[PDB]
Amino acid sequence: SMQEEDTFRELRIFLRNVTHRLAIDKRFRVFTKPVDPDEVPDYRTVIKEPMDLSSVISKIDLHKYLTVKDYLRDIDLICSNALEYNPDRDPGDRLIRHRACALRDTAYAIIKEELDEDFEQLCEEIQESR
Ligand SMILES: O=C(c1ccco1)N1CCN(C(=O)C2CC2)CC1
Ligand SMILES: O=C(c1ccco1)N1CCN(C(=O)C2CC2)CC1
Repeated sequence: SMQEEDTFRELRIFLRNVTHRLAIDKRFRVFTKPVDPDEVPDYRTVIKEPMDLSSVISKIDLHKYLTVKDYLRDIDLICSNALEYNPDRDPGDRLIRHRACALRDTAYAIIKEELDEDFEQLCEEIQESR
């Protein structure tokens, strides 16, 4: 229905706003673009499904997310990739992991405060019906 297409349009507006607020935070600059294969040629041998905030924007506009649960799976993948590739005790790995955990926690906190639970439940029930 037109009413259901309006629901998914409102979801996309919400997701673009959250993603922009993450992408302008100086702590999260390292997560804004894909890892450069020329600088880190080993990255794509270890990390099987790369993800970053520019790719998340592209996926919103492709209509890949029908629920906020769909979106948070990709935020969780950005974080888990960083914890997997950078697991060591040295300061450079520890700084990346602290920033990855802060990206995940900040996304969840914005969504807890600003996403209505009944709006998310409506999105889930339309998705289930298709
Ligand atoms: O090895 C490097 C690197 C980049 C330039 C020179 O070395 N990196 C940084 C980028 N990496 C990430 O995991 C970023 C968190 C997304 C992988 C580690
Ligand atoms: O579906 C929702 C939601 C957000 C706002 C209204 O409904 N979310 C957030 C809360 N979630 C968590 O896993 C919490 C970290 C434990 C699951 C996805």
